[PDB]
Amino acid sequence: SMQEEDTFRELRIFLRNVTHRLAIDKRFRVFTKPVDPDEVPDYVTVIKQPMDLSSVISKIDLHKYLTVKDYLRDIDLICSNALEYNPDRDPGDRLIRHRACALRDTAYAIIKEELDEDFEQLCEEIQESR
Ligand SMILES: CC(=O)c1nc(NC(=O)[C@@H](C)N)sc1-c1cccc(N)c1
Repeated sequence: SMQEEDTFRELRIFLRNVTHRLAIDKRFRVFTKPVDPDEVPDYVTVIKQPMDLSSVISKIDLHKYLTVKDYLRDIDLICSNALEYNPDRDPGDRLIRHRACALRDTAYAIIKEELDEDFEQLCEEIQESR
């Protein structure tokens, strides 16, 4: 219905705003664009499902997220990919892992503070009805 399309449009506006706030944070610059195989050849051999904040924005605009949980699964994938690709004790690895955990914690904290729980529940119930 039109009432349901209005709900999903509000969800997309909310998700674009969260993603923008993550993408302008200097700590998260390494997560803003797809990893370039020219700059990192070994990446596609370790990471089977790449994800980044620019790809998240594209998926919002393709109506791929109908619930906040679907969105957080891709935020969680950005983080888990970084942890898997950077497992070593070296300072370069530890720095990326710290930033990845901060990206995940920041996204969850914004949603916990700013998303109405009844709004997320409505999105879930519309989705389960389709
Ligand atoms: C996001 C990620 O997993 C990632 N990990 C790196 N690890 C390392 O450089 C070594 C030291 N552990 S670099 C890097 C990355 C990816 C895209 C762009 C830029 N600037 C960095």
